[PDB]
Amino acid sequence: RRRKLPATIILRALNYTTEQILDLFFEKVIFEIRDNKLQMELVPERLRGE
Amino acid sequence: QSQLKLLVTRGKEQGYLTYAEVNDHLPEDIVDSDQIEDIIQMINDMGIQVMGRTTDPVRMYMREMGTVELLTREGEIDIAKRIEDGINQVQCSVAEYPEAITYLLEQYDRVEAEEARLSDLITGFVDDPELAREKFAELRAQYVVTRDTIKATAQEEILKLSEVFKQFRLVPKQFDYLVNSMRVMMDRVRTQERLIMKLCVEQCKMPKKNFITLFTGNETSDTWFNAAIAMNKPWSEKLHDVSEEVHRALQKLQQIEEETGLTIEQVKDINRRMSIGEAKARRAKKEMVEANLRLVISIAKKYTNRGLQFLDLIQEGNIGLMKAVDKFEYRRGYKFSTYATWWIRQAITRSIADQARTIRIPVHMIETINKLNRISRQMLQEMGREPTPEELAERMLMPEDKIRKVLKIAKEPISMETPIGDDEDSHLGDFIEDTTLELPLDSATTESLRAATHDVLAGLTAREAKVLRMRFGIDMNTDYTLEEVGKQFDVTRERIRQIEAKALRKLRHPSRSEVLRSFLD
Amino acid sequence: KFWATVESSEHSFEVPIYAETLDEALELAEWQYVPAGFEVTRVRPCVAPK
Repeated sequence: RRRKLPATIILRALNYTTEQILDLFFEKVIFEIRDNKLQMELVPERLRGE
Repeated sequence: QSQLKLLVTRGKEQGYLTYAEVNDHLPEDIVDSDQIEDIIQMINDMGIQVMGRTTDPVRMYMREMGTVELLTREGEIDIAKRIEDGINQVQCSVAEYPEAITYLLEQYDRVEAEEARLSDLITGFVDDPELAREKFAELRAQYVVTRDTIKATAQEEILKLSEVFKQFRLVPKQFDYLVNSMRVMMDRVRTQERLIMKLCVEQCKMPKKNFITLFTGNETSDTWFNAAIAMNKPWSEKLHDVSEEVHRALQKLQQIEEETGLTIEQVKDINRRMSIGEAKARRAKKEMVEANLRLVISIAKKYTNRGLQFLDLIQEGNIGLMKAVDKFEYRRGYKFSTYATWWIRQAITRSIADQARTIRIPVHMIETINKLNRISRQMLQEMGREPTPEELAERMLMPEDKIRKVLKIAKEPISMETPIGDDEDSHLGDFIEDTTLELPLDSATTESLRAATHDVLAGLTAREAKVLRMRFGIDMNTDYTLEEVGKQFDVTRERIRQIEAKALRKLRHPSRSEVLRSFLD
Repeated sequence: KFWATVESSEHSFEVPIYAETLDEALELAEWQYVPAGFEVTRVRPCVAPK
């Protein structure tokens, strides 16, 4: 019943760096600077609801 | 950057707060009744609750002692050195006081005269009754040699007087009384000094610069008085008005030079020196204790649950540490740690033995109980259930019938506010009946019996009634002896004793006796 | 002064808000109310015929 703490703490206490935490609950959108003025890898399902 | 949101945020994250905390933080515009009493309802709708310095001294003490720097192996020797330098100074200050020696001699005159014991006058000198009787005569001798030198050759013998007086270890109480006597004498000196002073500066109009000029070194003589006032000074001719008072009060001032056997100049010096020594001593010793304050806690952590609070333990233990600092000598080479440990532990145990009980029991009782508690351990599973109540003390060195009583009183009383069954407001003490009360029925029967016996006594003769009332406490205070009855009755002795038996017979028959008969239930 | 009507939770009530202007009273109300998760409904000026 104790005081409230940010959830990510319990992850860091499990020895997970910020990367690893972000590497779990979030997918990845890859950006490519190939040639110039970037580019984006696109999975067609991502475009839903936007 | 909101006050209200801060209040509610504390009251949300925590969730849970008290009236006072809410009163601490309130909107700038809310100071009044309905402006709070409703805000509570607001808050008690969501995140509901209503009811540095952390207070509890377990912290504050720990921090305050957490400041003090730990000593060093050599530093202990420094502090103890300061101690030695400090004390024996006041001891020498005592030895240089004539009345201090004379008092000892007189008290010893009271010892040999059987008006007091030895244990009260001495603990022994550097160490036997005969050896004492002689050494004391040595002291007296070194006194009587210096007593006649009062005529520049005396400063040589006063040394040896101090030497022989120092060889005595006095009972602490006596030493205390001596020091007290000295300082009190000094207070008298200050009484006379201040009395004389206020009759010049505070009244007679004269500077303290000029007043102390001829004061120091005489103060007894009239050199500063009769040879002064004629000096033609603005503060001179003003001294005629009070000239009676000072001169009258000077007598005691020069009387002190007799009683103490020291000029006013010397007294102040000796006692001031003693003050310096005492102050030095305590100044080092405290510093010794404060360094060792941790050890006390470390020890007290063992004795926690024995029925005394943590801080009580550490404080009594602190007293023990103080005793250790008082009785310790570094010259013995004994490590102060392992030494003081036993003292602190002793104070702790001895205190717990006392104040942890509602009904306080003697030490040997506590020990005797402890031994039984220990014996009952080994035979617990050894007997398959537990040793029979009449088998314990067989191994003990006592009549063995004690086990009952010892096991009885030892149990602490149960809290009278202890909740009983039903878990209601019903408490144990609420069910405690009053036995000592006299029930109303009986109290009525007593009144009726008073009236009845009175009526039965109204039936006898005046003298029979008088003598039967007198034989007992009937309608009178302090029932009188059969001789006293006669003393008030004129004719005395076997006479009265007859009438008694003559009354009882007349009241024995079931006519007069039938009324109060039923009281014999 | 100004009586600000605040409503939240299961019920509502009015609280005094001191200020030199109706608008200022509203701002001082919200600043001192909204952020706690309390809704600001109404703001009224204090009449009191004298």
